[PDB]
Amino acid sequence: DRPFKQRRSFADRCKEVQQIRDQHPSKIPVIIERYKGEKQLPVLDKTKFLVPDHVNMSELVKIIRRRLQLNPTQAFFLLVNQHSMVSVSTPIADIYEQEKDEDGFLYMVYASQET
Ligand SMILES: CCc1ccc2[nH]c(C)c(CC(=O)O)c2c1
Ligand SMILES: CCc1ccc2[nH]c(C)c(CC(=O)O)c2c1
Repeated sequence: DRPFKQRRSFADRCKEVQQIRDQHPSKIPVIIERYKGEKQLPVLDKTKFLVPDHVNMSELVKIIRRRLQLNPTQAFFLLVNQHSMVSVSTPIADIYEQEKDEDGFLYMVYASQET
């Protein structure tokens, strides 16, 4: 229920990113959460994803949409720091350094609006 940062301390989140660097070096550590004020979209089964570093952001948008099992009419947006990723056909590795959190995770939010 509670957001990831309310379930793990800063030090623990950093240690998890370090573990992922050692055990899955070619993956980007990603946290994907439903927007707090979201009414239309369901909650994802899981929140922590290890994304192969060559995957395009625009492809991740399509993957998460499929995982939510929506109907074709439902609006869906996947945002990194409030930037919609739908047309970002750039590898996740290339945005990781600039957009990552201080803990080393890359945080994303999904919603039925882009504000
Ligand atoms: C949503 C996470 C994600 C996104 C894109 C991906 N493309 C491939 C080949 C994998 C395999 C894997 O899970 O390592 C993968 C995982
Ligand atoms: C997360 C910041 C960021 C990183 C890479 C990006 N590449 C493109 C085309 C955009 C604009 C957009 O969001 O449409 C963008 C934004």
